[PDB]
Amino acid sequence: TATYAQALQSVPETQVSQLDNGLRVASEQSSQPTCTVGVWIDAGSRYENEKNNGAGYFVEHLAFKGTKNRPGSALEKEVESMGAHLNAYSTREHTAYYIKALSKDLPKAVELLADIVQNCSLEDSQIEKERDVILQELQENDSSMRDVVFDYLHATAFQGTPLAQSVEGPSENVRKLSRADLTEYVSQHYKAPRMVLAAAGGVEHRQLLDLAQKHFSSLSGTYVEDAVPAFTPCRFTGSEIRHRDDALPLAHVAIAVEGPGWANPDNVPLQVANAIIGHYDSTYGGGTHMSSTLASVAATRKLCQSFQTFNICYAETGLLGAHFVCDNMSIDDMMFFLQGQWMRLCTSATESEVVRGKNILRNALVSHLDGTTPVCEDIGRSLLTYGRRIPLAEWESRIAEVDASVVREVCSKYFYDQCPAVAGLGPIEQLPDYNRIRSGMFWLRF
Amino acid sequence: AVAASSKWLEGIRKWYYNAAGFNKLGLMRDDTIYEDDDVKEAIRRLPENLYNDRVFRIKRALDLTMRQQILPKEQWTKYEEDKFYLEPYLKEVIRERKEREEWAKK
Amino acid sequence: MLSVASRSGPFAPVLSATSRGVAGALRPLVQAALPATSESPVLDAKRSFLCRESLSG
Amino acid sequence: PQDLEFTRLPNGLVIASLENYAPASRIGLFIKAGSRYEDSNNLGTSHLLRLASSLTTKGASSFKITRGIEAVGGKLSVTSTRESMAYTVECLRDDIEILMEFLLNVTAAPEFRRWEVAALQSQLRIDKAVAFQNPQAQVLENLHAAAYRNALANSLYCPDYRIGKVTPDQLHYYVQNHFTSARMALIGLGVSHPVLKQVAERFLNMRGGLGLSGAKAKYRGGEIRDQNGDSLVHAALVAESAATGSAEANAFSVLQHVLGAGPHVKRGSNATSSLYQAVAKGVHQPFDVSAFNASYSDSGLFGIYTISQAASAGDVIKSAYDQVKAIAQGNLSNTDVQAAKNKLKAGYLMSVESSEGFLDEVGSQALVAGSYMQPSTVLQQIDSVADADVINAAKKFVSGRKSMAASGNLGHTPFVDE
Amino acid sequence: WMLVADLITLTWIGGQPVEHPFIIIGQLASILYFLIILVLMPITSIIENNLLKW
Amino acid sequence: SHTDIRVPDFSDYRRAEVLDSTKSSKESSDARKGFSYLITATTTVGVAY
Amino acid sequence: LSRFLGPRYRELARNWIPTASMWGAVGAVGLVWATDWRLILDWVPYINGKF
Repeated sequence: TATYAQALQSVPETQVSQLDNGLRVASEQSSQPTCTVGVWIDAGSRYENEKNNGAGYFVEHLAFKGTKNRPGSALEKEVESMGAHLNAYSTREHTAYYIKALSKDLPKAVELLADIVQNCSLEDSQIEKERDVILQELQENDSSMRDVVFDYLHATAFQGTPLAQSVEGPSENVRKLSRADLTEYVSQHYKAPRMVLAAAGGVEHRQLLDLAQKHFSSLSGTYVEDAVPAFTPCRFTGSEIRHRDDALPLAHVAIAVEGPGWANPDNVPLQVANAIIGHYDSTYGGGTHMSSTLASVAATRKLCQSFQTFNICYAETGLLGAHFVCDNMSIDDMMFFLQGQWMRLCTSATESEVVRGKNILRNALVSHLDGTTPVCEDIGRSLLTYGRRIPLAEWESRIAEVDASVVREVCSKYFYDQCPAVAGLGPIEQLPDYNRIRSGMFWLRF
Repeated sequence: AVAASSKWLEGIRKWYYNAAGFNKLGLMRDDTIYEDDDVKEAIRRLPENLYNDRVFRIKRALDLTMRQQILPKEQWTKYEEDKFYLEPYLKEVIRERKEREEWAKK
Repeated sequence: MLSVASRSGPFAPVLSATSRGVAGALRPLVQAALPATSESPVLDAKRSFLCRESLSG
Repeated sequence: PQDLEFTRLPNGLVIASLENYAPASRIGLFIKAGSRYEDSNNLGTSHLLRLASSLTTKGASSFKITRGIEAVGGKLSVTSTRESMAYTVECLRDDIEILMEFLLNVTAAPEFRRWEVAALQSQLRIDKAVAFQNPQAQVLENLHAAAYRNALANSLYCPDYRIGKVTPDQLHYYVQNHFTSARMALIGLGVSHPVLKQVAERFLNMRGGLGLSGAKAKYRGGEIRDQNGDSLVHAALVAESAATGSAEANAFSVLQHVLGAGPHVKRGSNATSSLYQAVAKGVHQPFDVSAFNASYSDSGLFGIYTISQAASAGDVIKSAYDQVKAIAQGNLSNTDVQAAKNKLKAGYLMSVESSEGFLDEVGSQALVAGSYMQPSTVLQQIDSVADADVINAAKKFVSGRKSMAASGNLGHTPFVDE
Repeated sequence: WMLVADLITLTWIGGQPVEHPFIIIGQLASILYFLIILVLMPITSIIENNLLKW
Repeated sequence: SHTDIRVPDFSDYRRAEVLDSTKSSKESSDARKGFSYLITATTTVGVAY
Repeated sequence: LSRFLGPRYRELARNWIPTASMWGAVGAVGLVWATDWRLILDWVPYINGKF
């Protein structure tokens, strides 16, 4: 028999090394026949100005379509012949490319990843064919209402700054991104100190290091062009966006206050907090009995289809709030009950609510580390945010300290008389006025 | 809990039944209960043959009191034939309220 | 012997208690978004959009 | 270590535990039940059973099941198919003994009360309309109805005339005849072996036998057409192939990966798909084609699956049928079989990485065969498939009686005799 | 009707001189007005519930 | 497309040092939510009529 | 009864009480400026009440 305490002393540690190019190399080994391997880069849309906001998403399209040594679809044939997968993603802060494979084609897989990020062609005949694929998936993106309403919340909460713009860019930039402006993006944001070579599954750290020395040595670990840009921070604003369209069947509303950044230690009590509000969907099984109060109310009166809370962190700032979907005659009661729950945690927060919210938070982070692909992305981006991978023992000793007085104190700091940012997508005539919204941020009794 | 003079508490339970006069309007004891929020949930959970039997017994008694009339002494509800049709359904509604209340004290 | 989900394309549907009900083993006919314009289904009974990607811990 | 322990009890119950040293646990209960085992009078009883997991049972009310599980951060979930059902609970390691006594109340002593079943009948209409916003969901229910006369043609979702009419007496009868001891498998992933044994001796008291079985599935070669207002045509064309657990079943699995059965590169051209390259010669419009393969205990369906524009649905199905004809008359290279054995072996090992993919696979093997085989045994059987078996599987498709199902604007879709 | 026949007794006493008999009746009936509403009524409603088997 | 909209210019209406677009509104927070407000604090003295 | 007492309402009474007192001392000192209570205008001598 074991314990939850003992089993946290048995997760194998992340061995970090570093080449003379500055490239960090991290790993974890737990005896499996399959292994994930990728590169995590500190680039994104928050490192772009208004000339090339589309440029980071355009480069991710051309990454699997031809290299200097494997041209065209010869890269496709080689990944397919050994049973391997080849994924990617892109946000405002990060950019990844990775591979699932068997843990004996790791020498071939690492050579594939090193060739991708160094020697892409970006040829003129492929980017003109790639412009049409992006312009049409922008039109498919307008039909996803959750993607459009969360893009409204970033354009209104961070209005004057680079954290307002979106990953895909405006369609006028998608139409005009050159070949010259794509290679000058690679030189400035795909440098060796910004990349992290991570791996999980059955892998040796020592074998991964020599494979990194053999393949990643031609990178320049230098300050050419003398462009070390001063990271300037981004401020929050209370304001509103309302898009009225009565022909849509349901309405989407998202609201948030400013939150803490990545390294801030306030994030752990602010996730015990948002786990006390929670989430709901109309396909859930046990509504009207749920522990959450906003979820037990919205099931009994049929007020919404779904709601969710979020905590979106960055380097220096954050977003902290909620999103819900309802019909046109229910917006005003959903805003009344949600805002009265934020204020009941600034005061009045119980020691029983915090214990359940701490149990929910531990269960959420070990369930997210199941399989070699989510462990490999918790390795690759913890080394770009915290500078180290926080183990699962350091996470649990920070959850053990939080109590109701810390929760009451930290919620009053971020919520009690702040201006929120609000976004809405029609039919939204019953979305209340911003004066009546801002006045919902204070109590009446205490 | 008597066992020798239980002859005595049975005469007083019969006497109060006939001193009360809901049987003379042809009603059963569970018809005359005051509906608070627990009783309004127990009525909603009845099988439909029992619900329809109760709506007619009440309507016939509101009509008998509009004219100051009583049923003849052959249609009076007897003492040992009053079916407590609502008491099993109501003991479960109360027990589910006292469980959501002991859970809010935790 | 092996499963439906290994070498076969039938369905599984799932119902939760605290998460959003789903239903598929083959369903996603991928490689149909590089040929353009297959649009996400408009909902009148809202369903998961990220299928609980929030609360990652 | 301790790769799996495996016990078969005297009442045919299969227990199988693996002791990892992970902080989280997972427990499954896998039953032989599913749409297959319902006749023409109680259609949709299995969809209602799937939705009724957090109702009142004999040992915990509907308040204590929802509150007791959310208190420790746990989950409760049900997954079913045409041939099985699976109940799965999960929490952290020290919390696992309380979410295990709830699971044995949901599935072994439920109480179907009238007003709760009656309030639940509106959830059938919500769940069916959520699932049917994908066009693949109803084209595949139609296709099983066009391919069988009974016992595998029943849908996973309740029919529309029948919503509001599933009674508490029908739910009591499905569980009393199909949730029995010799059709079940209890699989644990962070638990020890002798405690899962002492859990399972708390439903021995009855339902210790075999239960109402399912009538054998008779092949009907039919065709169901469904005109509506969707933008694209979804079409499927199959034939009868092979049951699971046979020598011919592995060859249809290899033939599936020769033809092309899904993607490997994000935004790729599927360069090692012989189906996709044959269609895309003459078709220049947006499409998608795949190889379909389903496998059950006594039959299976193999064929193709297209998605296309409505004026091109005849060119796409005809091109994707000549290519299967080219294989059955001998045109089969040797490296194409070897590149397809890799995708079938690699995809089997990536499917067993997670704690849910592993527990899935152990539950299917305990119901179908009654044993556990290591993934080294499975990898050898794939490499024993010869080139004379990939050809004798495309011959059984080309000369077999077909079935079809379609949806969309069907003005240019061929008929199954044309 | 013991409560109605006690507000009649308090109306006859209320227009008498403050003498010997009109004060032992004035205070034994100002007590009984409060003993009926506050104490004797809620206890007799409980004996009625117990004889109807609730 | 939805990615073609920006919130327009609000520089003619902000507070004087919240034209600062390159800070994080920290040193400029809970320090400018009240100039039309302590108006209402000495109105408490004035509504006493 | 047993509807009313427990570890819930009296810890809702814990942050009540300051509210009660400043709902009570509001009623105490607020009554004296409306109805000309001359027996409490003496206690703070700084406020010239009537000329």
